[PDB]
Amino acid sequence: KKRWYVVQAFSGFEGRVATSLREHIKLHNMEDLFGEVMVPTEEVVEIRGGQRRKSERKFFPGYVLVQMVMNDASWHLVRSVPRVMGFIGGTSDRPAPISDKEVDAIMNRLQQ
Amino acid sequence: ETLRVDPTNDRLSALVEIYRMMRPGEPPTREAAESLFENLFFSEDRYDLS
Amino acid sequence: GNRRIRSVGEMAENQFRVGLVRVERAVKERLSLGDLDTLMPQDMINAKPI
DNA sequence: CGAGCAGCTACTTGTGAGCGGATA
DNA sequence: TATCCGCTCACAATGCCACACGCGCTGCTCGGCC
RNA sequence: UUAAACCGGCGUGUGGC
Repeated sequence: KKRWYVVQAFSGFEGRVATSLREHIKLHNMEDLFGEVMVPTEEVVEIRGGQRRKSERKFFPGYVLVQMVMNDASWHLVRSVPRVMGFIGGTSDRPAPISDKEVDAIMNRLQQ
Repeated sequence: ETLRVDPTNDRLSALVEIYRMMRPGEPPTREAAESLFENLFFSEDRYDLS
Repeated sequence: GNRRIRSVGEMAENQFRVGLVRVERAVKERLSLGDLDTLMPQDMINAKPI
């Protein structure tokens, strides 16, 4: 079962970290074990009124929790790409992901 | 004595223990222990004996 | 006989290699997604980090 | 729009105490 | 199940004075209550 | 309300005792 594991990374370039993680998936055709990135930094203000239009299209913590059924080779893959500061979770280093109710919560956050 | 004090005997478990000592945890399955042990001493990029 | 002296040249070369590995990582991250026949090999590299 | 975060070492030595630990 | 043996970490390392220098760039994301 | 009066933080390097 492709669970939704949460991971923290080198912030700032978090979107580019997600794209590099995707490139590393598609390199070793890891889409069998893996899913997508779910970076729902999608608070979508567009107040493009007078005197200012630069609206903050992005708002979400720097977590890029990825759907995947975890394997130790998969863990060392997601750690092999740079900018993976913390693969968080209660464990030595092999964690348990967030439950499905928070999957519904992140669906709400995406839709909003 | 250095052999009998070593809890691991095969290269497999030896790699697991040397990885646990190198990087605390990160449990591999014959994937990252060997890679790190080969990249630590035998890689020309991370070893520059002139 | 067991102590070696390094002059300005060796330390400058060490710092240059420290910058070169960083710009190598940069051009590796830039080439991982770059396509063919789009640019000249000038924007792939940067001068501010070195 | 402004501000904050962030990405582009290996010889110190001693002294001491607290914490496994191992060994009957 | 008690008693040394060894592992691991904290804490410390004369005092003053004088001089000088350097303490970054740009992109993203988040904070919103004058 | 009015007048007068006053208003070195850090690191680094070097050197000396």
